Amino acid sequence: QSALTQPASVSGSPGQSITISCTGTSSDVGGYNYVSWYQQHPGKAPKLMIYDVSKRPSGVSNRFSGSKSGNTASLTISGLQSEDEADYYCNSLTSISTWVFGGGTKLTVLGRTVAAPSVFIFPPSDEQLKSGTASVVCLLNNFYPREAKVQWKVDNALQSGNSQESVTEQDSKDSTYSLSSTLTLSKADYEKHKVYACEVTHQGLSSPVTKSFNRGEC
Amino acid sequence: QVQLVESGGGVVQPGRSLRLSCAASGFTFSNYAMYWVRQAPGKGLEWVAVISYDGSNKYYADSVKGRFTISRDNSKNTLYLQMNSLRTEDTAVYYCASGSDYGDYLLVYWGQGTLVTVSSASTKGPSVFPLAPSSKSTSGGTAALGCLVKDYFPEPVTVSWNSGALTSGVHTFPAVLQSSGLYSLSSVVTVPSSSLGTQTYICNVNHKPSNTKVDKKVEPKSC
Amino acid sequence: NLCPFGEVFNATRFASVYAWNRKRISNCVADYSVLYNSASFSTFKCYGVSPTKLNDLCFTNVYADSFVIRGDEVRQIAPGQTGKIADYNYKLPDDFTGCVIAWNSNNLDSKVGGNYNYLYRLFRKSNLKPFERDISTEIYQAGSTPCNGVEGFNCYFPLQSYGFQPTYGVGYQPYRVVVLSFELLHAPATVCGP
Ligand SMILES: *[C@@H]1O[C@H](CO)[C@@H](O[C@@H]2O[C@H](CO)[C@@H](O)[C@H](O)[C@H]2NC(C)=O)[C@H](O)[C@H]1NC(C)=O
Repeated sequence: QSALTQPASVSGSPGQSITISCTGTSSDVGGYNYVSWYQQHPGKAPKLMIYDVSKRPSGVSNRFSGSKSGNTASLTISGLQSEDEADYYCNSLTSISTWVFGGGTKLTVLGRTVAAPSVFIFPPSDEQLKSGTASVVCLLNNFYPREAKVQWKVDNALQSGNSQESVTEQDSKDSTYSLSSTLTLSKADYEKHKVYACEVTHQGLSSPVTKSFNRGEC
Repeated sequence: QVQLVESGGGVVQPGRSLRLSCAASGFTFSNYAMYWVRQAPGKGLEWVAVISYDGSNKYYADSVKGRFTISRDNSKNTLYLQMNSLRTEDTAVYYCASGSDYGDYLLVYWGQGTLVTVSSASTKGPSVFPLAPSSKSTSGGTAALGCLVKDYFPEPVTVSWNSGALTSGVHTFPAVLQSSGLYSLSSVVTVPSSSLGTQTYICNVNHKPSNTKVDKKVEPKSC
Repeated sequence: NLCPFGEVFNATRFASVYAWNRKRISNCVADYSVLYNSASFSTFKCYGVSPTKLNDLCFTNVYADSFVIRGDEVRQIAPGQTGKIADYNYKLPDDFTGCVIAWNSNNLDSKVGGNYNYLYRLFRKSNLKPFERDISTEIYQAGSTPCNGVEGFNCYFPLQSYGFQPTYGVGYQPYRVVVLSFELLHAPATVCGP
């Protein structure tokens, strides 16, 4: 499927103007003008915002406008109110009677001052290793920007794919965010390794923060 | 007003067939069109199928073309989707949507999609393990403590804590699936070092497919 | 009294081309200037009359015909034109015929898989007389040696459906047309402008 290309994320300060772009084939967005834009807050059904020739449905604020230029189309939002952070998807009709959706753009509004993450690391070693499997866990608490990058280090060697991370939703009391990080290993490999560490680089921090421990200390 | 409701979506094993229904009220369902759209959790939207006002014409995405079938009963304001040979890539959320006066080609109205996942794994219950409080955690007189769950398949879970009466500083992160195909989750609470030596923290996990709970206590390891 | 042009233009569903509905307008005050200057009308051609003058005019009674037709065919709906729709479906007179109004209602009239609710006369024995209307839908076989005996389906069928699809594009889009006729001298005036 000729899924339309979109920027992974865009951000703007409240009250600013921001524009999201959508791009496709000369027969997927070129020619026809049926390009439409959808909005989906988390946990609920998508809404639509724009359709053919940038028209707007009744009951939607006039803050949203759309534009087309051949192979590309764009959605511009103004007066950011922090409620527009919902991801936006573009949609268009194509020859051979087929619909295509864009990869979706996530909008982040800088609705508050930057807040730094608190970081913790824990071995689930005793019960998990007795069960017969090994994992290492790293915790990032109440940060704001949520653009944080996380890296796992073993013997100062970098690991990827062997870990899974989960980020909780925006805490409405302070708009902060938190991330959970965990790398998984087999008992033999877990015993082979000597040092375990997690590293994070994020706008919420002035410089990267790394936490580490050696399995042999205890 | 206009409203749509989807029903029948749920857990199934791979390779089986399943049927979904969508019901609409408040508009001339026979006049416009009905569409199906799915969203794999953590990914964008993609189009699955469409049917015409009369039901005489149907179209499908290449991923589902020929596999799935779409049908409607304009005498009941009811829509149906038939799924066959379900695969691990079909584990998405499916929404029904219809055209409107704004344009038959536009997904004007949307329901609230059902969740469908194919898995050969049984309804394995979770197991709870504790996090080790230590110097690499407890710092500045403040510390985090946590419990960890070992992978389990069923979707419903709930974590309980002594702090459940006042969940200040408590988090229950969204569960994630291991390559095993079973879900797992972590939960943590932030507490003061004075509490580590004076208050017991124990976590208990609720799992609807197995009313027998699991619980584990966290205590400050010397590590 | 206000005039039902609102319901005339926004009737939600116009009659097919072959069976074009009519409605008599009487005792109205016709605010033609506010209608004409609207941006939605893609064309507002008028014959024997000019659109800005319309408020300075005052006819006895006026009729409005309505049908949905394709963009290329809208050109045929003009006095003195010829073609499949002008000849068979709706013969506009070779004389004055008032304003012809059309707008591109592709959003409402077109549908996925093609709208079959709108039909046109593929052929007829002879072209229609001005403002002639017929509903006679009988297969044109004529029996005889040339074609299958009467009642048979060998010689096609008189009507066909447009099947308006979004894919049809700007050329084949379905337009909604309304046309008004003005007559004079045969009676005293009953409707005038504001
Ligand atoms: C058909 O409906 C449209 C939409 O309601 C009418 O246009 C509106 O007319 C009112 C009164 O003049 C204006 O205040 C609105 O701004 C118009 N809306 C739009 C979107 O243009 C239209 O007048 C109706 N048809 C006729 C013949 O009047």
